[PDB]
Amino acid sequence: VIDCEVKPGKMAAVELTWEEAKRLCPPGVVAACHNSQDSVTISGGAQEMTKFMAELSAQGVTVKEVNSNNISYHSSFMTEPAAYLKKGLEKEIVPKP
Repeated sequence: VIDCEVKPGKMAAVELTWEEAKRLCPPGVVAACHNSQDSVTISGGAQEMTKFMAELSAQGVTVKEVNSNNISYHSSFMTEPAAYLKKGLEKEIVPKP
């Protein structure tokens, strides 16, 4: 995560439902984790995320930002790091059931 120059990103746990978040998220910002019945983590780029925060705060919705060290985990931005991790861990992690 650190070594690669991943573009700055953010995350936050919004109160939208899973289907609502999936329908309402524009390109560039996605849902990272399905916390509970009414809590979903949205992660994405800094500018698009800030726009999402303004839009959600405009209507009636509770949005809480999570300290992710300015990294948008579980998104398309993690394509390059994940492959690196695979190459990093292929020679270390023995496969077990």
